[PDB]
Amino acid sequence: TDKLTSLRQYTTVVADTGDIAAMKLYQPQDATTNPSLILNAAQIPEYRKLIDDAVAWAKQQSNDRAQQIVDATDKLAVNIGLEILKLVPGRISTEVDARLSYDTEASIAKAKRLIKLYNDAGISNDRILIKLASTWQGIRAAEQLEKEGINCNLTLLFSFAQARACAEAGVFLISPYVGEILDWYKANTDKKEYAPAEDPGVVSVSEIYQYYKEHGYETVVMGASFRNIGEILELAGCDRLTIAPTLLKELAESEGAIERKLSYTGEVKARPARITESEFLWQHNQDPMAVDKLAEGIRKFAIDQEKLEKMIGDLL
Repeated sequence: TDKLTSLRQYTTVVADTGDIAAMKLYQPQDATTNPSLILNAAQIPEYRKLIDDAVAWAKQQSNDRAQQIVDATDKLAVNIGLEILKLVPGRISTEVDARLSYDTEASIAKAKRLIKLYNDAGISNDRILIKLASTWQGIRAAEQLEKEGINCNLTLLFSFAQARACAEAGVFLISPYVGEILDWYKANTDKKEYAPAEDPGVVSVSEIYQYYKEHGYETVVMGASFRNIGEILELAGCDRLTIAPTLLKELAESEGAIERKLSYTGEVKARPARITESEFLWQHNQDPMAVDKLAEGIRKFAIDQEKLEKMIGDLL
């Protein structure tokens, strides 16, 4: 057998790409996009139809250039999601404009707007995850959105504070990061070689998974962002794992069954009082890796948003 097939016994496999070609090749349960992958996917010549559709659609909403840019960029990301939904039986994750990350009300509105576009194309909410950065503001947006029947994927999750607050908000899914935590440690410590079980992104996701199962939380744990297949196999058992095509290819080409690494066989323990905002801020900011990587990820995705708008502006 091969390591991809073996992994699927323990973990739901999700493809982290806007490339529909990968969905046919790997046949994942779900798919995830983010603003960088939408920008990359938007630049593939074969996707020009989706852009053109998005723009034509945008042009039939308003006569305002600034608004058309918004409508077209939203619609393009949803258009990509619809193509993926034709080829995957589960969820598509679509991420809000990252410039909204510290704004709860704007994030709630933007999530409702994307849900509306998806519903207008005949997709129910049970096939969509709206992706929001796991800042306090995004977590509060998610708590409200779930109550309104909108399922969320809380992403760029780096600190335990973030993990706990997402669990207590009752979010449908978390995407705790792995590879970018490895990046931070190599960059900020002497040690630049880790065995899989000591990879600090692996440690983080493993700890979060235990805290989640230990307290009976229903939020799905989906490890995300990988540097190597060693990291993935060390997280076999994770509810879901979203994996880039390059690493899906390496798993599929690797021979030999793997063991399940991540389990919780135990009692549902009682939950603490909920973390307050002040406690969350203290605790997140105790973690210098999370301080850096949350802020950075939001910055980079906002830049991708701006580039997408520059492309769309050039087509209006």
